[PDB]
Amino acid sequence: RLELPVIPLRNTVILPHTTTPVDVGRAKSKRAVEEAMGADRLIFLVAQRDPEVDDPAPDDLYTWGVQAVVKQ
Amino acid sequence: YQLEAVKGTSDPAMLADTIAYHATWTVAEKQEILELTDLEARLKKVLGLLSRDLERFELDKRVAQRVKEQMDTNQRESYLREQMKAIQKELGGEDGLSDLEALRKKIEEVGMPEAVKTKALKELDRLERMQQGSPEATVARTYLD
Amino acid sequence: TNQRESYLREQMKAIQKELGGEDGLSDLEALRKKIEEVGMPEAVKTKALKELDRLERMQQGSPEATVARTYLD
Amino acid sequence: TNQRESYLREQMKAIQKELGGEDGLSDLEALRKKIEEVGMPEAVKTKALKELDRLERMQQGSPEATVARTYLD
Amino acid sequence: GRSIARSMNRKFHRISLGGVRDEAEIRGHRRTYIGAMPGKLIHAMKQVGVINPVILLDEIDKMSSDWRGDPA
Amino acid sequence: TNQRESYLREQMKAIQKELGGEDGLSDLEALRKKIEEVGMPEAVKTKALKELDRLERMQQGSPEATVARTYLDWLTEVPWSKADPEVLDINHTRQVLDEDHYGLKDVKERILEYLAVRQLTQGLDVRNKAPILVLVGPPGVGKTSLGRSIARSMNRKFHRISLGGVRDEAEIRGHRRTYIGAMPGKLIHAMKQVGVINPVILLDEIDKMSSDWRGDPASAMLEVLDPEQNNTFTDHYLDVPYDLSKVFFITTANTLQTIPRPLLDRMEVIEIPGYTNMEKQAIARQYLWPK
Amino acid sequence: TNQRESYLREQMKAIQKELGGEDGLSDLEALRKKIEEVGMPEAVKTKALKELDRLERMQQGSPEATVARTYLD
Amino acid sequence: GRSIARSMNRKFHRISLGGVRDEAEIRGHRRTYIGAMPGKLIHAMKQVGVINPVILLDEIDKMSSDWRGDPA
Amino acid sequence: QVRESGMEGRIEVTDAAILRVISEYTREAGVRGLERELGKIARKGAKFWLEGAWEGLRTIDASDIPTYLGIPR
Ligand SMILES: Nc1ncnc2c1ncn2[C@@H]1O[C@H](COP(=O)(O)OP(=O)(O)O)[C@@H](O)[C@H]1O
Repeated sequence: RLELPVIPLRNTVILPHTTTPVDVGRAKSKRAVEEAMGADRLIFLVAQRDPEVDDPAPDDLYTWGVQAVVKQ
Repeated sequence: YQLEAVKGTSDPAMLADTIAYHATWTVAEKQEILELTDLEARLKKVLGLLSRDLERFELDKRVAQRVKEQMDTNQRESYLREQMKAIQKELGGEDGLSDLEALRKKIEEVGMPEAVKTKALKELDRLERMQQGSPEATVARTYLD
Repeated sequence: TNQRESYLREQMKAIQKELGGEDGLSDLEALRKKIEEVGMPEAVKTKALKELDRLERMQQGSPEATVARTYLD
Repeated sequence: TNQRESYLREQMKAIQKELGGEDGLSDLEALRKKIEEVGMPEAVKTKALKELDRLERMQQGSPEATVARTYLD
Repeated sequence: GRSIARSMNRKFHRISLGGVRDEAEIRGHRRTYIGAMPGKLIHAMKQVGVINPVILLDEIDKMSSDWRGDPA
Repeated sequence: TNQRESYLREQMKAIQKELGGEDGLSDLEALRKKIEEVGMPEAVKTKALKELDRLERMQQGSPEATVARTYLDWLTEVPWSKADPEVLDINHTRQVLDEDHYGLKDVKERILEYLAVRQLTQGLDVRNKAPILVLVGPPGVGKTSLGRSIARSMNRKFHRISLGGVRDEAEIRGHRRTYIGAMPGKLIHAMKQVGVINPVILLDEIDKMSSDWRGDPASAMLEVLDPEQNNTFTDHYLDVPYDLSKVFFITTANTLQTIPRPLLDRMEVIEIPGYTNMEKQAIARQYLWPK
Repeated sequence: TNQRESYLREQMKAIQKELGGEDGLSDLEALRKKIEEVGMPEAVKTKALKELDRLERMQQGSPEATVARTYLD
Repeated sequence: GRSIARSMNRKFHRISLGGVRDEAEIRGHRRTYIGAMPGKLIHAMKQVGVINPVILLDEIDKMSSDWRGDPA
Repeated sequence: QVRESGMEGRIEVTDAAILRVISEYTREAGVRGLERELGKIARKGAKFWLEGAWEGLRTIDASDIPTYLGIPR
């Protein structure tokens, strides 16, 4: 929802109620990963577009963002 | 595991979203799926894309079997045809070279210049084609006529 | 390489001649679909194919050969 | 019909990739690109698919491939 | 005409259509050799590259018209 | 037997590709090398990338690789970022036209005015948006040796390209590098003849170009005459323009009238007569008889 | 290195035996020895060497070599 | 020219240049495949066996100058 | 013609000189001949400044007209 970090999903949105892996290699989204443990394991997983830069701009994000309770 | 991951579903969103993620189509079509905020509209759209990709599968599958059946019929047609070209390796090519032998005997009874004998041998390299009774071999048999 | 080349040469037979994509090499198909479309009397068809034979015994390099092309059209 | 014709386009590019093995994408596939995404009516579009199919014969020893290329231009 | 173009803020063009005698170079010439070419109208149309340009045509009073089609 | 003969045949055609086909790939690799040594601009590097996708041919008869590498030969051979340190002295030209020709002292000063506005350009780049020179006279006048005079007078290089016999625009706008015979007009052949990017290039007998061909090579000249478009000039064979603002073109004719209308623009007229019999003696005794 | 180029040449020639026509192709090898032994200038010789190794094509099936005979002779 | 060949002690090979139209034969023809024939000149200076023959260029006023390349 | 001349700020033709250039050189109802007049003025003045200014403001009055151009036509 609000004040939750955003992980740009790599070229594929995470459809709900699905056991999916979310991989973060860039340090700029690793900052949102480290903030995500401060968000009670509830990440506002807003996916970016098909092209994604190393420093992910929020303008490249989609208008639909999924929220996931982190299993591990 | 995509098939057993979508079995045992209570919620409609437990089924349809899991299936549409585990299915195989484009990522820009995800936006029209979610922008259709009614779950009936999402379910009908995902069903339509599933049917579209399934029909593409039957299309590619029937042309793959068309490729393998034309492979089979060209293989066996060529197999009977190489029984024919094996007789032409054995009996028919000997008869063509017997025509060339008769005209080469006429070469040694009138007497070519040896460069013309060499050219008879050269288009006999264009001839002496045991692999197939080529139209080039027919026209070089006319040449040696 | 030759195995996959044979597979794609079989696939192009399988997918375009069967379905309604294209009629193969459409330079000759254009050169004959310009004949088929019009419905002239067949004497003019024989004249068109005569000019076609004239433009097939040469590779369209004469100055009159392009006049023959555009006149065939 | 559209999901058939998409696959028909996918295999329609396959003959020009065989041409692009020797005579590469440099200008020829660029003309294939100017066939579609440059906006034209469907009569032009079908004529341009026909005109790609007028090509892909052979290019070493013919300006007829070049003249099909330039009318395709 | 250039002033009219920039007043209209659509692109100026000019082609010396003076002395042009040939519809086989204005409606062009159907080709089997390297070198037949479409109209200077067609060429100017490319040179603006826009369906609504401001194209001056030059000196049409002296329109020679003998052979290769009348472009009139 | 078929298995054995196919197995051996493929190996011997493979070695034939090592023998006949591989030399073509190696020579085209060497032409890629001369791209990397010649110092192309990055747009001309993009044309060299088009070359990299064009050098993949067994060349026999109208071959794409041979006329493509011919375009590469032209493009490397039209020079790149050479300086030609042109002496910015009108007086140097003033002494050159005297030392190499007698002259009427009635036509040299128009050349000097032209080179003056070359020396007083609004751009720091030397520009030619003013009308360009045209010479009209007898053929026997030393127009080409005046080209040599303005070569050495401006430290440039003069290259005898007699354009006056050239007729077809297919010669001028050389066509695509898909067929051998896509050969440019004599400007790229003289720009071959220079290894500095700003030479003396002469344009010859535009009255004597009568349009005996489809297409207008006078229009192609107007594409290289207007300095707002010689720098954007391509033919078919060029795709990134060789900029010809540096590549100065002097036009020169003999008859006043049969120059085409699309080339009467941007002209400044210079009319030279013959020589008086005393001046004929002078040119003979100090030049022609010593020659 | 030179004896390696030689041995690959008589395996090239050894496979010219048993294949195609040794008559004609041995004419091409003696021909190309005549081609080498007339005294070429070095640019002439080097740009003849590619044409020489292209004349190594078998004359009938690769008829480029056939006109290469009438070129390098 | 035969007397010149006696005098200069050189070989010659005369050749005929009347009514010849194509640089398939005026110049060599492009070797597209088998049977590309380059014409009279290369055979003519193939018949000589020296790099210094005298070459008899004959009836040159009888040209027919046209396409497939030019005699001049 | 002065921006085209590239000797700006230094050439200053008086208007009476301009009227005299109209009155002496060119008789066209167009203007391009007068532009060529002023171009010749600019060319000869560029030659004159090229060795140095006698004035940093070339007052081109009715006097110096055949000094930057040919005698009144
Ligand atoms: N004042 C002069 N006018 C013309 N030519 C001169 C003069 N002084 C010397 N010459 C020499 O006379 C020759 C003229 O003959 P030519 O070279 O045929 O002229 P072009 O080839 O330039 O038409 C020139 O090469 C030039 O070097």
